[PDB]
Amino acid sequence: KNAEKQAMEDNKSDIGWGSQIRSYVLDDSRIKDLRTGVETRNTQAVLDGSLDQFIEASLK
RNA sequence: UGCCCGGUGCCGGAAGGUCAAGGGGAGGGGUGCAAGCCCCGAACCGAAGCCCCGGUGAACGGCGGCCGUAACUAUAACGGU
Ligand SMILES: [Mg+2]
Ligand SMILES: [Mg+2]
Ligand SMILES: [Mg+2]
Ligand SMILES: [Mg+2]
Ligand SMILES: [Mg+2]
Ligand SMILES: [Mg+2]
Ligand SMILES: [Mg+2]
Ligand SMILES: [Mg+2]
Ligand SMILES: [Mg+2]
Ligand SMILES: [Mg+2]
Ligand SMILES: [Mg+2]
Ligand SMILES: [Mg+2]
Ligand SMILES: [Mg+2]
Ligand SMILES: [Mg+2]
Ligand SMILES: [Mg+2]
Ligand SMILES: [Mg+2]
Ligand SMILES: [Mg+2]
Ligand SMILES: [Mg+2]
Ligand SMILES: [Mg+2]
Ligand SMILES: [Mg+2]
Ligand SMILES: [Mg+2]
Repeated sequence: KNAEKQAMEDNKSDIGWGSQIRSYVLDDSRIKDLRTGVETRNTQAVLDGSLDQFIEASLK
């Protein structure tokens, strides 16, 4: 079980520079999902929970 | 060649507590007609030892447990008890 866990951990990104999926450039009000990829402009509405947008389009 | 002198040992301590014989003799008893004779007997004085106060490990010896915590993981330098 631990062996399968370490397989996950070492295959689990790094939370680092250039390892990412979103911009919250709140200095020009975008939140971009670089993967499908959409561009909502109503930023502090995403933090409210409008994730449906990205999710529904990211399930392709 | 570390840390622990609380227990044991040894060392030191004219205080204090306890402490035997002995000293003392408040008081009581037996007997005698009596002087007397004889027997218990409190306070208090009275050593070492022990208690008590310290020291001492190349003296006898003894040198822990639980819980949480770091780059998604393991561990825990760190903390709590
Ligand atoms: Mg607001
Ligand atoms: Mg000792
Ligand atoms: Mg000792
Ligand atoms: Mg000590
Ligand atoms: Mg012994
Ligand atoms: Mg002595
Ligand atoms: Mg004195
Ligand atoms: Mg004395
Ligand atoms: Mg006497
Ligand atoms: Mg006497
Ligand atoms: Mg006498
Ligand atoms: Mg008398
Ligand atoms: Mg009589
Ligand atoms: Mg008489
Ligand atoms: Mg003495
Ligand atoms: Mg030693
Ligand atoms: Mg020595
Ligand atoms: Mg011992
Ligand atoms: Mg020894
Ligand atoms: Mg952790
Ligand atoms: Mg973690």
